[PDB]
Amino acid sequence: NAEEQQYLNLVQYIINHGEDRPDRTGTGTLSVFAPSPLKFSLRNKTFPLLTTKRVFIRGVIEELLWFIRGETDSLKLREKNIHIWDANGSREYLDSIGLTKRQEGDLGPIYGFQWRHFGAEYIDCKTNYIGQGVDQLANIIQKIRTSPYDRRLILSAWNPADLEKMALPPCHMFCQFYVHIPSRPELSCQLYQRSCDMGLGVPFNIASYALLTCMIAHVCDLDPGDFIHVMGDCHIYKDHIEALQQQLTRSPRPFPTLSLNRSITDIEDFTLDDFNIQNYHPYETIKMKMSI
Amino acid sequence: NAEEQQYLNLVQYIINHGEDRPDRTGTGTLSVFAPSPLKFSLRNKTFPLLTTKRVFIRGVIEELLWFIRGETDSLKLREKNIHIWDANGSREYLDSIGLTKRQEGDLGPIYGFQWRHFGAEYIDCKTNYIGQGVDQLANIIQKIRTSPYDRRLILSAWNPADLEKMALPPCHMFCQFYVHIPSRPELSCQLYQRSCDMGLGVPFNIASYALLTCMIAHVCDLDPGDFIHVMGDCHIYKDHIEALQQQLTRSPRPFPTLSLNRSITDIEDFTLDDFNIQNYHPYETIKMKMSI
Ligand SMILES: C#CCN(Cc1ccc2[nH]c(N)nc(=O)c2c1)c1ccc(C(=O)N[C@H](CCC(=O)O)C(=O)O)cc1
Ligand SMILES: O=c1ccn([C@H]2C[C@H](O)[C@@H](COP(=O)(O)O)O2)c(=O)[nH]1
Ligand SMILES: O=c1ccn([C@H]2C[C@H](O)[C@@H](COP(=O)(O)O)O2)c(=O)[nH]1
Repeated sequence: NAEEQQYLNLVQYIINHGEDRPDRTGTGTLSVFAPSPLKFSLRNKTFPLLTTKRVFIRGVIEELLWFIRGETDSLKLREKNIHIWDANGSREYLDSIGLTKRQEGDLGPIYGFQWRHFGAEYIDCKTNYIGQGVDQLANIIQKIRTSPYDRRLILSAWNPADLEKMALPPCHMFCQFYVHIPSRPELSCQLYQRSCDMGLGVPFNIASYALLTCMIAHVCDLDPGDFIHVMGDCHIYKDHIEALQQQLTRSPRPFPTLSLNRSITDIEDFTLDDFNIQNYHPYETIKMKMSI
Repeated sequence: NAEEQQYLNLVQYIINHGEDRPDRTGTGTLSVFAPSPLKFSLRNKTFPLLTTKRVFIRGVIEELLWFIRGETDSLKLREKNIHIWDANGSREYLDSIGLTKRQEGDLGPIYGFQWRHFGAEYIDCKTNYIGQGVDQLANIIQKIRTSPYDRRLILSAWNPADLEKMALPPCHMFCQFYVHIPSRPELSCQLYQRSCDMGLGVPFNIASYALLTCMIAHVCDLDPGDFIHVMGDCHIYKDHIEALQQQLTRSPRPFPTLSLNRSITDIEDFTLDDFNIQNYHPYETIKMKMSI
């Protein structure tokens, strides 16, 4: 796209200029710190769903809703045919990180929970946290309506006071919304990702947050502006270096568009069905492994 | 410089592509959201202390130590003759924001307190919080000491659960550290600043974090790498426009240098005299009016 390309070039930079870092998850990876952020116009309904490799947008949409509901149980993504949180939730893994009395499938006070109940005291993923902690999302929405120029529209998942309790620390830790009014519309979003996995990570989150912006934009009666991905520890797994170059030689197809609704009116009232993506023409999928 | 010059461009870019916006503090501005982050090298003892305008380095130093100590009382900073917090702590401001039962000078759970006592239950800037909350700064130094390639070296002041109790929401909300070991050194730092005042702010913060970075690198035996300033709502106050083209025309003098200590080894044991800044050759100073 020149959008997705800009991303590809980064997939090459981290390769021809990456850094050999011994990885804690125990794996060989190349990495670059704080490279130049990736921008994606969200205009004309365009949705930045990378074409150079089938992205699991089905899990993306499903996981975002899981986030907004403030749910922290992987079992719920399992009940919907999504196993992206099975590992960091395996009874085995919980133990490795000391969470032994924590029941399986309970990811701790991750993303969503912080999004809607920040300060709230976490205690089991099956409890109802209505009224507890601070609801960033609701606030963000409320503000954008009230006074849209606010410079404090911050959605975060990074709670240092609740880290150990988490099955995995907030990877994409927070984002700041901004709305430029014409000379009203243009809801932009710049998020900060501390650790970025270009192969499976970045793409998924690009779409993940592009929707977020679209959803919140939609509900606030705004147009999505652009989306800029800011990354810190950007990295690539060696066991994929080759499975990235063949991709790099691939020509990026134009991004599809996203059509929200049929007057869905709540944000907390979105369903897999209320999201419509048209003209997605990606290349042949590639089984992406990883590490933990 | 081209370091400072890059900054200068950004200042003109805002003037040319800036957006007329109603400022909350009250007075008019021009803002650009998500501009390309400024990088500054700390390589070879260089210190990004802008030269096209005298910078309150002393203000900068005293305030960092103040931060580190986890102090939240402006009065302290006043006993040292700094007045940068006298406003947002004035009796008149506190009430405008509702903290009508807050004794003047009590900024609340801001930067410092969050850095060393995050989870802690703040209450009165004269109380002893020793061992309360999460001591991010301490945990960061430590992880860097043990496992330096940690993708989780985050220091943040943004606590959604405390924002109201604060005299002002964190501006330079957070930063992640990263260390590139050779074939060890390089302690680079990337901070996200939701609201950047290219006028006074940014410059002051480039120094503020440039030092924090050096300082920590110092106690970890590492050498600094570079500094990356990422910014959200980057802007300018009209009442300083004409006041900028004048500066936009000055030729940036090369940055001075920073040599820390005499083996100060803790980050908790620093003082003005431990900071020697060789070769700071800025142009005369420019009186700029804030905006509460
Ligand atoms: C960064 C930061 C923290 N801050 C705090 C802080 C608090 C409220 C604000 N409010 C507004 N409207 N804009 C700001 O940028 C701002 C900054 C100077 C004062 C304060 C901060 C100054 O006066 N700096 C001197 C000039 C005056 C002097 O010599 O004393 C300088 O030259 O640096 C930064 C710089
Ligand atoms: O949305 C996500 C979630 C996880 N990760 C990756 C980043 C790192 O490779 C590892 C997390 O590292 P630490 O939690 O140890 O910091 O998982 C991503 O890239 N994107
Ligand atoms: O280091 C700093 C401290 C904050 N400010 C400014 C930014 C805004 O001018 C104001 C904060 O705007 P609010 O989001 O608080 O309204 O304080 C800076 O630019 N730099």
